[PDB]
Amino acid sequence: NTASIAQARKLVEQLKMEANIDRIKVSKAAADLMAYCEAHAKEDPLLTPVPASENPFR
Amino acid sequence: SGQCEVPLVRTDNPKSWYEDVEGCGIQCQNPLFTEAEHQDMHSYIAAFGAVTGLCTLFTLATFVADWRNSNRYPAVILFYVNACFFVGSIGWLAQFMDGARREIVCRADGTMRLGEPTSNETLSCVIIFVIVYYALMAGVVWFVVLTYAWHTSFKALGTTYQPLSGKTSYFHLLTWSLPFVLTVAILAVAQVDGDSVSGICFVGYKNYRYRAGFVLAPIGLVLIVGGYFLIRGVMTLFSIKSNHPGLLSEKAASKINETMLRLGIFGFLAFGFVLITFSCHFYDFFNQAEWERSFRDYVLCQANVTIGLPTKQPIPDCEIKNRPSLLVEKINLFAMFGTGIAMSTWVWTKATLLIWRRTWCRLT
Amino acid sequence: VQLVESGGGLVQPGGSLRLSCAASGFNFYYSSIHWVRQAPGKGLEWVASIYSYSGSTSYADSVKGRFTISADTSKNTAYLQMNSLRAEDTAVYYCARYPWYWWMEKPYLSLYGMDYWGQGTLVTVS
Amino acid sequence: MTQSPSSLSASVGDRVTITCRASQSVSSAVAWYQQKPGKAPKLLIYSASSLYSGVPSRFSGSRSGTDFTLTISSLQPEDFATYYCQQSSSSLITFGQGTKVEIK
Amino acid sequence: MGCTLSAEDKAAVERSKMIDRNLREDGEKAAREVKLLLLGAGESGKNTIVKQMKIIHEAGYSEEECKQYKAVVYSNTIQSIIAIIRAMGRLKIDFGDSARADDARQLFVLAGAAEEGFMTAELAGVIKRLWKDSGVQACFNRSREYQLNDSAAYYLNDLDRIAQPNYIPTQQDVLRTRVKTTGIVETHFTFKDLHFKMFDVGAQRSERKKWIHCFEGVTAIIFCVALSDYDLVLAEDEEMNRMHASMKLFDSICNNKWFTDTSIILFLNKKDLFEEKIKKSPLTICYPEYAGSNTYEEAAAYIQCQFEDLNKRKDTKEIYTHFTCSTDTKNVQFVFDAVTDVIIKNNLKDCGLF
Amino acid sequence: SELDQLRQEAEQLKNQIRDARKACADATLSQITNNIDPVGRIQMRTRRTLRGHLAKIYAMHWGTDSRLLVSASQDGKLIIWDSYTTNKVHAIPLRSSWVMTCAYAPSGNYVACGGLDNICSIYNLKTREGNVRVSRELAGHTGYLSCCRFLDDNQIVTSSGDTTCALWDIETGQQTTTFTGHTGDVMSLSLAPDTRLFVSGACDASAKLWDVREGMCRQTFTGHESDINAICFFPNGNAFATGSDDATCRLFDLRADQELMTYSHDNIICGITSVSFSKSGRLLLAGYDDFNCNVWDALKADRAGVLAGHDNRVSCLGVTDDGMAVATGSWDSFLKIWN
Ligand SMILES: C[C@H](CC[C@@H]1OC1(C)C)[C@H]1CC[C@H]2[C@@H]3CC=C4C[C@@H](O)CC[C@]4(C)[C@H]3CC[C@]12C
Repeated sequence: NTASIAQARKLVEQLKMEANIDRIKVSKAAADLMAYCEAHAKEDPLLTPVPASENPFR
Repeated sequence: SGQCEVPLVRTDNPKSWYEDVEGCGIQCQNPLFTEAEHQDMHSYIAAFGAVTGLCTLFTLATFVADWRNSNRYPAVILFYVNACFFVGSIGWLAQFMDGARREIVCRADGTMRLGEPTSNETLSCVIIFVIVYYALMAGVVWFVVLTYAWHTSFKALGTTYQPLSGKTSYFHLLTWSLPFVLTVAILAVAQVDGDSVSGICFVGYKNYRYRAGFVLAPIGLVLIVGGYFLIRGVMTLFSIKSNHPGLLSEKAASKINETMLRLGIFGFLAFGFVLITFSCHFYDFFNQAEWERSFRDYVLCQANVTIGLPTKQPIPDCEIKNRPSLLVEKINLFAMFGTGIAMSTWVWTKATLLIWRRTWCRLT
Repeated sequence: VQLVESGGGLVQPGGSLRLSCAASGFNFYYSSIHWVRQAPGKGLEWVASIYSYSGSTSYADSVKGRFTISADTSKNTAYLQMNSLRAEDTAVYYCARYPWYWWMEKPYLSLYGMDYWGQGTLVTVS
Repeated sequence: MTQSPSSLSASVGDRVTITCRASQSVSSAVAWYQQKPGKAPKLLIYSASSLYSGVPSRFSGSRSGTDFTLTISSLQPEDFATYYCQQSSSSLITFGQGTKVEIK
Repeated sequence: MGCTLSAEDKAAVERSKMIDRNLREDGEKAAREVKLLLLGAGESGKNTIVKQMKIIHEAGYSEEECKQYKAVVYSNTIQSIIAIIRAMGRLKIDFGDSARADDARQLFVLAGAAEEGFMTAELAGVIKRLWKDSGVQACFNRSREYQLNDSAAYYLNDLDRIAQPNYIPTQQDVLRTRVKTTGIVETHFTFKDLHFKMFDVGAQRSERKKWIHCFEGVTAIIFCVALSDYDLVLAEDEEMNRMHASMKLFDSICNNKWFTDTSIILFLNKKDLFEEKIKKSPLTICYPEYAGSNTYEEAAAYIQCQFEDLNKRKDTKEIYTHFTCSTDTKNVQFVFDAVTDVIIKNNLKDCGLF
Repeated sequence: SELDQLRQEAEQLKNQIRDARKACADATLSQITNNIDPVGRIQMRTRRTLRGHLAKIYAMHWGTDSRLLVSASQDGKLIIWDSYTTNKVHAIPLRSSWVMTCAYAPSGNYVACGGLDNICSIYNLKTREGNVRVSRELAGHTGYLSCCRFLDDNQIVTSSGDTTCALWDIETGQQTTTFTGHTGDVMSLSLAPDTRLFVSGACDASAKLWDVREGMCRQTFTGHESDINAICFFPNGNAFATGSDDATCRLFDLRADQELMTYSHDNIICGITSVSFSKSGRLLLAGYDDFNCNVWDALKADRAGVLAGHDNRVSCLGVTDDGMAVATGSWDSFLKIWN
């Protein structure tokens, strides 16, 4: 069908647009994720118990 | 010194004697039978306690497995009646323990517990009394509020509307407050003694007066109001025979008829089971005066068995006029065990067999 | 993307001068150009607002009728001429962008405010 | 077609509130601006709700009936300027009187 | 207890207890109402049965609903005009008039569309220029390629009746507005002193998957079948049988784990046309295995039981049947009897005597 | 047969993206995070209890002040609570009674509701009339709406039943931009903390990352076997969490364009409902059909916690804006909060 090849043209255009993207190694991003994890590991009440002065939930 | 008769017991305390002649004291046993009778009645209590314990566990075992889908309107009251009877029945399995025929009912000297702290008697008798008294009164009030729930739910058979929701905790507080006032009302007397032939402590040897009304009559009252609610209930749920909504549900008509006959037979057995207990005290009412008369003649005989005893007659005893009715106590005992039985009949369904087989066959 | 202006100074009161404001980096026809003055020690008072769409512009609440605005379709530049001077014309002038119709340049969301500004010129009297 | 601001000040490490009440029942075309003394006027919020892309997100604009409010939560000490409101419903453009900030 | 808490709390906890009293009182409509689901494949059958079970209402012209559909007819007009200006904007070359101040003046009310109440003389005064401009109709005939409300051209010719202040529209304009395409056509009535709600589906998606679990605690589900559908062509596959797909989806309902306690009500709503068509088109098309007879009055019961025996491993699902009806008073009386049967069954279940 | 030629080129472009995916793969996160330090045993207790409902609970949402909480009924009610004082501050009815999602404003003035009937409704609280008015309406979708979020006080993003998403502005009542490209029905979505990117998850085993202002399908994420029912976003704006019908929640990264790690506890066959992060980025909070919630470590790849305080199936869960507490709503007609 002509509508089927029309939407097929849409999809092949989509894959042509998402063909050329720059990609970075997963080791690098993983290291950045671990850096972002350790950068906020000292201010979150879900990891350490919090006294009644700072914890408002008794 | 002095001289002590066979029925009399030696005691170094004048606070609890038979006050005709000083020296001796009285026992805790009923001396008008032998110990064979004790064995017989103890065995009967054990047997009926065991079967009622079994049937109450047979009821509760269904409720614990479906508790997370059956914590609801009024069938949990059907869970409660046996739940406030089971705790009573095991109390009546106080027999055949180490020394529970005497050591819970017999003082340091021999005379039964007079119910008082001042005489340095441990409060070991009152505990069984209060738990079985709570059990029986709770059972009766849960029974009548079940009848309340049924007549109010069956008046409410406008088939989609008005489940009487916001009055349940009212009833729970009523049924938890009523035995409280009843236990303190019986503890107002507090001169509670013990029975040996049954092995359950109670007032009533010298005092039927403070034991007639406030112990029995409220069961009569709930009989009358329960009966009233049952007849008004069955007259109201008769109206679906001449069903003014429409002609339908003959499949449901068969079931409502079966349950109607169920309520009918239950009301019939509920009717007799309290008037038989009244009949026991009807038999007791005229006979108690003659029995205490013959007891006074019997304590005269305690002298007069050996008075008129030469060295040529055989082993002597008196000729009493009438003896206690050694069998008819089992009527009212069977009546209470029958009320314990009657609540297990409700779970004797054509429906619990399927859930029972499921709960068994899941783990063989 | 930036703008530029020109035409600051001083003439004896009554005559007009040529004041230029050039916008750069985007379409001219698909926006409107606003002119605003600022007096030393005072607040902000609106002067003019030229629409390239219709051309049916207007002027301020008080200084209207006596000034004249223009903006060219090719060079993308606005010119302003101001006769009828008074004592309160000692001011620092500014021009700004206002996308009235948000859709013709690209089918987009709305925006209500002066988007991009310049550094402004300055004119006094004596 | 006039308005009414509230001239006030602020201090560091605070949250400050700027009010504005228009004369008539104006529509939802309200802009907010910041002005460093002798410099260019920079925009904060267009259309009374959405901040401009690039400005830090410690500012917000609230609308309530005919009242408009700039809310600055936990400012940084590089914010010493003069703020201004702006009505842009009709083709007749106006401003507010505006207010400045100065510490003790 | 405390004092300084109580000052602000005489607003706070007072509000909470008051709103709790306003929230608990919904049991008057929560429990008194019994929910019915509707499903099937005969769409005109569905419409006819739902319009017959509905008590015949006329409530489109009441003076209590007046301002409501006034706000509706205002919102639709402003929505339609901003939609068509969006369409004119999405025309890649501008098309207005000689004096282009009309399209610029439209921006005064595009920004001035921030009201809900009475309509202004300004907006009427500018739309009378907009609809006078021939560009809006040049793009409006072309607006079918884009998203467009179908009731556009009616009001924009009749804008003078709209432009009168304090005017009340008629039943015709309301019935022009209040036709919806897809969603839930939730109707409800009260018959034989019992209230009843009625929900539906209009083929929202391809297959049901997620939203069925939303209708969990429903007392009854009514399936309908136009039984003269065996010979009608399923025009989405070479398998002509329209009956079998409805049977399969019915089977997916009856084996659904959310539905193990909810009774079904089965309707046969196209038997009267079947009673004449049986002669020309007998049972020789539907199934080749019915060697019993030819006539209608027993083959109908056979296809009923051949519909009914798909209930997999359940003797707790009370499948109730019916046939067609002309005067549906006895029909709705039957469904009244069925729903009261299942609720009295549920009532005795909760009582614990069955 | 040009359709066959272009689908051949589509197939080889799928080969090219899997080539780039295998090419940019050097080392998985597990062997790099073999030497990390374990946290240990973390218990949570139900701090306060909320019992103001009748029907089941489908959705909730935290505010952006850790003060107010919103929660939807299924009996045509919509209630907000104070967190600390635990008082029923406001509770509104609505004309429909089949709602499936809410969103609270980042300011704290607008609340959005919607559901099965293809229409969305936004209400206003801060008024001089002293009571909530039915403020604004959104209509235009065909299928039922799944989830909605606020990215502003004027612009609202939403997700339809017709395999689409859309950006609307509340003053017009007209959608600004439409997002088509999915094949199966979309079930959930979430946006970036910078309000520039949002990601949509359908029933068709694919996740689409969208740039909010461009209206082009920027990134696609395949790999799954079944429906996606849960989406959460990383607080950095670089990673993105998923979830599916067999607890196979997989971590993605938008920068590197590749799968990170799949999670699977060996005794779980149940489905997912909704997933949430913490402020750290080392915690995944999720719920299953066996009533159980459990914290899963992002780097350690395993923990089986127990906070299953629900009799009925868990429905929705969330983390607070400051990461102080977490909230859980299930079909027990209740609402609980852990800390
Ligand atoms: C019948 C009853 C047990 C079953 C309950 O009635 C129910 C509800 C069926 C028990 C409880 C206390 C006992 C009584 C205790 C004291 C006495 C006094 C004595 O002189 C003579 C014996 C007498 C009166 C006993 C007969 C049996 C009684 C009434």
